[PDB]
Amino acid sequence: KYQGYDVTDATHKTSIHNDWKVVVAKKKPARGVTLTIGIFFDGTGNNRENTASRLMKFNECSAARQGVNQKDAQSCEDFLKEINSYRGYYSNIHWLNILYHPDQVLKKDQTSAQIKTYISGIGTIGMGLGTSILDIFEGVVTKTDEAMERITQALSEFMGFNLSPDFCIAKIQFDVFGFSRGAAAARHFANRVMEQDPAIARAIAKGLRGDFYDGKPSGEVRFLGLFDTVAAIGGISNFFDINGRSNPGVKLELRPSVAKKVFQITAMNEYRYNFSLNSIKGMWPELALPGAHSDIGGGYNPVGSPLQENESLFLSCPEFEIVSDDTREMDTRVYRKAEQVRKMLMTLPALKHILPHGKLTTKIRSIGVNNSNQRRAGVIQKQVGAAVFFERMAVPNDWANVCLRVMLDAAQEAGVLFEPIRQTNTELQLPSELIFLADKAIAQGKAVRLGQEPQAFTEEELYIIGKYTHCSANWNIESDGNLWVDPTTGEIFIHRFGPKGNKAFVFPNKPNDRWIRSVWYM
Amino acid sequence: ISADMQPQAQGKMLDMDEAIRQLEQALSLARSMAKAATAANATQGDISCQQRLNASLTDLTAPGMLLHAPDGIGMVSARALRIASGSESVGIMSGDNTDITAGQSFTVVAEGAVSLLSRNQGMQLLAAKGRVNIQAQSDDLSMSSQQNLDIQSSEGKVTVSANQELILACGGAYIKLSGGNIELGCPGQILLKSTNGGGFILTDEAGVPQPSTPYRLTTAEGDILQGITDENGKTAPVNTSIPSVVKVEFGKV
Amino acid sequence: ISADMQPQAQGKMLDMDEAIRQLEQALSLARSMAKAATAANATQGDISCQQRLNASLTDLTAPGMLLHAPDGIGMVSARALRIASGSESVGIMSGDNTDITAGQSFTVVAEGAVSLLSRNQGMQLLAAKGRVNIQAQSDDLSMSSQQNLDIQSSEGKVTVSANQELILACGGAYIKLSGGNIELGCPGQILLKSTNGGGFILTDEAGVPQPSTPYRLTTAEGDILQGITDENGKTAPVNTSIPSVVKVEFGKV
Amino acid sequence: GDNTDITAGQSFTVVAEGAVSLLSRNQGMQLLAAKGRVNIQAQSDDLSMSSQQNLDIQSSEGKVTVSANQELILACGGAYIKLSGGNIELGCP
Repeated sequence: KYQGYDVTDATHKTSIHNDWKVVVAKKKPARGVTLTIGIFFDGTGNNRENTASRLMKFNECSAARQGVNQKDAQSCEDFLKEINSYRGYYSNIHWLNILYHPDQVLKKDQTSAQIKTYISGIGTIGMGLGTSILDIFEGVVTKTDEAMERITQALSEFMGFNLSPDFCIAKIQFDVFGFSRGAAAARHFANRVMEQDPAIARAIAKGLRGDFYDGKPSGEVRFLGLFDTVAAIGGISNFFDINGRSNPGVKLELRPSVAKKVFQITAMNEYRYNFSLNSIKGMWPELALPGAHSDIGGGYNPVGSPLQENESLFLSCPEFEIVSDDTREMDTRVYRKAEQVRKMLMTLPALKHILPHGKLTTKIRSIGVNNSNQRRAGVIQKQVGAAVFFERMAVPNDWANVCLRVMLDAAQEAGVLFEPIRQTNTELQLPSELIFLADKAIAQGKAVRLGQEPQAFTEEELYIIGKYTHCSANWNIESDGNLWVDPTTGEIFIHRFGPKGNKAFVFPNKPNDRWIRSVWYM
Repeated sequence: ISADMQPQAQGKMLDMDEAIRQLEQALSLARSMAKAATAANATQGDISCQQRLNASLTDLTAPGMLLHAPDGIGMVSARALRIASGSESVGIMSGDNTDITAGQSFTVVAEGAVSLLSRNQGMQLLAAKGRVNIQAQSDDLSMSSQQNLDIQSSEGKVTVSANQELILACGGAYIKLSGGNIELGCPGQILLKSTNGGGFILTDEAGVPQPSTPYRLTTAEGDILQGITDENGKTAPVNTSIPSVVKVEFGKV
Repeated sequence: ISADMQPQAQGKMLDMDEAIRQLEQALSLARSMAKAATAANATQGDISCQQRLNASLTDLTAPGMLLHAPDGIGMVSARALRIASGSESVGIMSGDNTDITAGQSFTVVAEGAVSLLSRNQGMQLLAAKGRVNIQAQSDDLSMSSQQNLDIQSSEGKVTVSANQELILACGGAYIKLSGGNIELGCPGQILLKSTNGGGFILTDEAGVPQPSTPYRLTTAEGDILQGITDENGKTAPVNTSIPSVVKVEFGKV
Repeated sequence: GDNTDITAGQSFTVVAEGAVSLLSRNQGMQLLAAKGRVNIQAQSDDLSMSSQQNLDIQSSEGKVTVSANQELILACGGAYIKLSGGNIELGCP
């Protein structure tokens, strides 16, 4: 259906007569190559989260938005430092981008191709810190724009690999994969391809350098691989400096014609406040799978690394109180509250399988109170703080490979062509504990991709998984000197001229109320 | 009057170390800016009296008032406030901004000069509503720039009137309106505008002149000429200096 | 320090309900104006530190100083006065005007920007005597207006001089003084103007054409043209498009 | 009695709900930006810049662009240049 030209008259000189020489060409029929660009929108990868992203988490999770004043927040920091930034590991988008079969040079009759591009995660200053937090807020749409420029340069590289083509690109398809805000960016991009955005067509054309391709000018999406859509981690609604900026024009709704096949895994055991799920349940195939956020997406360090995941977590917000130095610390309101919430957590079905793999206690702290007035009354005072603590050393990150393989099976069902995981990929081979479970999870994935309801994991397998599942939600406090939070309204004020020496405290991994993750549907 | 803690009354009755630090830091900022105001040909502040105030307030060697609070001072009232120095200067110093927020109007009447010097981030003199009026009511007005200067009325007229002479000059060329004459002099030319090569032949060897064919010419220097052949297979006219350009094509059938 | 009555010591030592209203109201005003400054692209004031001050001074939760007087505060001295914030901002908030009256100069030196935003009644930057000098000493200057912009010297010269180009543009027409050339381009015409029908005759039937007679014509559209006939009784010329004029007269003898 | 000096380590800001008025009586007015852009706008109304004696607008190293929307008039002593419509008119006695 396409034809090129056997051209041999490919030069002519420049003159004052303005001549037009000739191009003699017998017409050659050209291959119609269906080209697929694999789009891989990562979450935060093997990187640290930048300040602007970590500050967004102050929104609704400030110590001040809770009843934690600047003294109690410092006591929480002290109490955690008495018991015991973070760089993550490679996500499944990294391993899917690695296993995505790239084709540099087409075969003489290869009718289908695949090239890939990798877009980084959204979070990877003073005067500019407000606008950088705004950049993180609009990161989804800006990441889709970066996907445009990335598609351009990926196409330019691919066709620079195939100089003097004999083939015509009979279609531009898209295989868009995402994780956690690249899942939001992936959904937004899939919409932008559904709306047939002109910037996608401009990107394809700039990569092809004016060449022809026969299809929808902005392409089409074949498979959308989502891992745990979290459109926003934090917000700007409480930042005085930037809350005026409206919500970004993010489009996450996936209408039946947005992609040929859509499949999303989700974290069953993700309960953080800031990580609220955008579900495609009911509408598209979505597989709730046991594990935390990055136990689905992958970004947890291996069980031997220096960045080994050792969990020293406050499972309750530390509460403090000043009492008499004679008072036994276990006879205080804070200790009773902590033991109450500990017994609630042992009863809690959310952590039913995670807790048996670590130590769940109530830590008690008691420091001396200098009260000179009460000293004269003979009253010496102590400040007793108590919270529920969870120790778990050496948490293995081998459940992300199960989710990686479920994604691979979903995508290969959609026709996406992946290089198999061979034993040279030692980061992706499963412990013998997990082989049967990975197979059952792949079967659950297919059962959902067949519209059925999957054979759920039984209590013994789920206990086995609890060893590989991370407890992502906690009340470990963090601080920053780039913000001041109003102690009454909880409004965040960015320090524009450098830190004023204070510390604003946040619970970034704070669990959602009652440990039920917020899910937004569509 | 100090909100500084001196526990157990251990120390002098007038220990004002943090108040003296604030006075010294305020004066050394005012002095850095006096050097900057001079370097910029702005009017200088009265450092003499602020330096004399540091002497008077430090240890209260003169009957002054020193009000110090480590965490901020608020001087509030529903009625009018007055900060007045009868014979010397009022100094307002800031580590951060100095913000004035008038619910009606910000008025300044200086018997000498009014000087506003910004050192790093420019100057914004905006009226969101109302007319902006800038007058040298009895003298010269000079408005200059180092880089580009833009005078613009986005929806109205620009009128530039002079009484004796109106000269526009740039690079020797000038337009002078004076006497009752217009004069357009220039070292070069005065230009009045009522205004403001070759391809390839892509043809089938049998004779079909290949309508609607993609192409793009690559000159023998590094230029691209995208386009689609037209009207029996023409390309775009190329007039690069004198290279030997190259030809490529594809298309649908 | 409070000039507020707490009759018979009935109340807390630190009852500052009216001081708090003054602090809340000032920060409320500062914050609404900070939104106005952002909408107007002015430099924003430091709301952050004035927001901590409200926190600190309200019930004196931090060691600050709150001076309140329901009927006004005067801080006067014959010598210098200093209001200085070492690390944060000075905020002068006002329900009515903020008036600065300097017997000598009024000078501002800001290490960052100087932004004067007026919201409703415009901006007057006047020098009754002395030269007005507006400089972007290292950058662009932009003087913009939405409505008419007027630059005038009432008794002297106006000189607009650029270094690399002087462009005057309006509606496609432009005058560019550049290189050493002058370029007058327009879509329309360049016009160099170096140079700056019908009525009645009221005559007596005997023949004397009735001089000095008042008349007034009414064209058949709604326009009126008074006048007096003259020395054989001429009328003023009429040039309405296609009318049927009407005539009336009176006069003296 | 002497100067009123404001010295800001950061910006100096004024937002007046009504007018901002600076009146020098004897020694002129310096509105200087040692660095940064000077932006003078009547964002919704007229801008009048007047002088009694000589008025000097200058860009020492860049361009000067005067730009109008409906009419640009330069006038002095009966002579005028009017950029209006799409026409340039130079009239002088």
